[PDB]
Amino acid sequence: TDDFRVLQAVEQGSVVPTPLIHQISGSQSGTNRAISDLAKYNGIDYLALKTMLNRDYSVGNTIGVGKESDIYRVMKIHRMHLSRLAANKEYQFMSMLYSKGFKVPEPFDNSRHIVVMELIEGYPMRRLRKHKNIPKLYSDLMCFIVDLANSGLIHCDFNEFNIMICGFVVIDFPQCISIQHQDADYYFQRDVDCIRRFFKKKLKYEEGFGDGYKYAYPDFKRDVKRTDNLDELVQASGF
RNA sequence: UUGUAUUGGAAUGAGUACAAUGUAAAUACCUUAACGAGGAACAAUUGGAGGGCAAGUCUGGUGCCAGCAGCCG
RNA sequence: UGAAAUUCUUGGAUUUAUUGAAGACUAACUACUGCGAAAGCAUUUGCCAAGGACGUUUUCAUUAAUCAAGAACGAAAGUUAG
RNA sequence: CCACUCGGCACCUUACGAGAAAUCAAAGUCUUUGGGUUCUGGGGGGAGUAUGGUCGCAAGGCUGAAACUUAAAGGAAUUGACAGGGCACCACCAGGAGUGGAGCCUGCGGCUUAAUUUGGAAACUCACCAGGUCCACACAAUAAGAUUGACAGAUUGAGAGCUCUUUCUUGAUUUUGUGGGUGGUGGGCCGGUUGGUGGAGUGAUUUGUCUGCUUA
RNA sequence: GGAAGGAGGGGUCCCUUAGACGUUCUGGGCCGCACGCGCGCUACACUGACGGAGCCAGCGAGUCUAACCUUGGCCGAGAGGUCUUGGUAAUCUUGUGAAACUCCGUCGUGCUGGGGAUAGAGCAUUGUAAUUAUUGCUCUUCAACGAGGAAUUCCUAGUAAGCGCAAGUCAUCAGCUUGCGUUGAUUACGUCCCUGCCCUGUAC
RNA sequence: UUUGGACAAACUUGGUCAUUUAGAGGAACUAAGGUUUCCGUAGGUGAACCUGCGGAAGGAUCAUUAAAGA
Repeated sequence: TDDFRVLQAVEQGSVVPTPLIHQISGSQSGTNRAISDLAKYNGIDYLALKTMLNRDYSVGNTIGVGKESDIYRVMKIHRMHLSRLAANKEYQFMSMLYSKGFKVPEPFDNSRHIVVMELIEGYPMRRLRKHKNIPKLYSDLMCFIVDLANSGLIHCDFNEFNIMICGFVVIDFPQCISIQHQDADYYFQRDVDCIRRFFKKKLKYEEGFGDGYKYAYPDFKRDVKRTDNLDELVQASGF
């Protein structure tokens, strides 16, 4: 792949004149083997896959498609330059959280705006109706929010569209913000209120929280103690 | 009176040769009896046809390779 | 200083006043002005010797031009001794 | 202060002239080529390097190559690619109705399958799948009977006087082998923009097409 | 001031030929579905559902070539059937007596009398043929859904949105496309913040 | 055969310079980011990029200034 890898590595030397293909790249055979493979937005995609193909053993199958990224043991690919930046932020952000006790999918690798992660077994929370032990489950979703607030971060949309099924795992973190943000409490109470609505409406439910614990549910000025300042490792928002 | 293709008589030395001439003796030249043209097989080559620099938008092959190219290519 | 730190200071820093010492430099006036072979030369007064231009009804009478060899001077930095 | 004159540092005007041009009182009086005299260059690198000499306390100065390598390196002057200001509900602002969440209809991708054709489908449409019938020219043999048409009935998963039981009708319109294929065969016609004459320049360029004030 | 200080018209010489880039019949598929993306229809109820009564449009299209659009009488719970009739159409169907809507009652906030998917039994209509089921009617069955995250579409006046009708295709078959009318708001009358387009130093 | 003399080929042993060749043995040795731009001199960094003193443009000039009859 060295005839292709160098063909990409020379691309940083900057349009592109025809002579760049003759003297910018490195000869007999080399000036022909590029065509022998080359004969069989897009190129920075269709060929740029080659890095993983070498460094990474099944091509798998299609699974999902989205407005800004596409999804195919699971691989994630972003959508000419900035796409490589976004992928790097995501990879290190996830990696960081997983090194703590947080229940998020394990990252395995990242290259050239491509990321690879563990594939979750479960099913989406939004269609759960019959879990055998809802009282403990309520408690443990509440405690999860407290942990993040301790470490310094607030999820923006911690709700049933991004939890999968303590057996739950959290599958994405769009537009997270730091605990220092001026609106931190306003978003915090939304997450608590959103999770209360679900357990009341569908499950009828209404040290820990809820029944059997001496405090009903968390509150922003309680149990938040600036433990770890992970919001400085990734400058999420609000310095 | 000028071109393009079926047909007919004429002319001649390359070569061979009696002789004489030539020469110290010879060979050859000059002269000459006999012989010696119809794919007149008694068959002209050496370099070129992008430009410099006279002369091909012809037809088949090949794969930046084999090669061409004083220089630009 | 863009921001700041090292530093100096209640035995008084920075700032104010009256005096003194040392070494260097010569503002404004100063310009489409001057002098010198070039490098270069700017406070006052004195001494020493030189120079161009101008004026000339003075003197000599070709004594001249350019120049290998050879010779004097030559910013700043640099070398040796006080 | 006014007029004149010699010498000097400069300036403005002028071009018989000069030059590749920028420009030039000399960079003029040069193919119409000769006033006197000193020094230096001969495409770009290697290289102000190596070596010898000479000067200096030293740092260094002066003099000064070749092997080899390369098609350009260089001068002057023209034209001109890839911040502002304007516009729009396929942009926003103020808002309305929403879509995205549920059930179902429908289009595309993927999966599956013998096929799920290709990119207002029950037959036909139809292009897809399984299984059945039926159908040139040029040489050698053949015929007055080469061949053509037709009642009633019949054969398969899918059938008919182009097959078959029975047997009439008709006449050279043609039949069986063997030799290259030629073609109702594949790969002729449509759907904001410039010059003339004049001016400048050796040219490529330039003016016209503008300093200022208006409009989509 | 004033009806109005407008809206629209790049494409079409070579090779190969016996049943050869064929003819035709029966049956199947195009409708299969763990899933991904997108345009839609119906709802989550009281500004409502159900029952009775009131009662109003505009743009189309229709047979002799034969059988199109159908009034009126009779039968049937209904879908539907049957005997006649007008129109080659500003003339007849047709005042297309459309729906939302208005008035008087029942229901009482309970996945309820909201919502009607999935499914069983039976009766009809088109067609040569309805099985994997065109469509219609009757009784029974009674699912999700308690106003919807990140994202994202259209829109400045008889306009958005609500409601229905006609035509197209068409033996039958619409939740589709185009047009028409009925009821009829809120919020700007601006800007370059976001998205996007356009115009006016240097040999690069 | 022999004395002396002039002419004078050439020989031997040391020194020195140059060259040919066998030939060690080794070193080899080679191949396969700046942002004004510069000159001389001295110092510094692995490294263009840094610092002291003197010099050049081969670097893009807006605006304003005196006026005469006893």
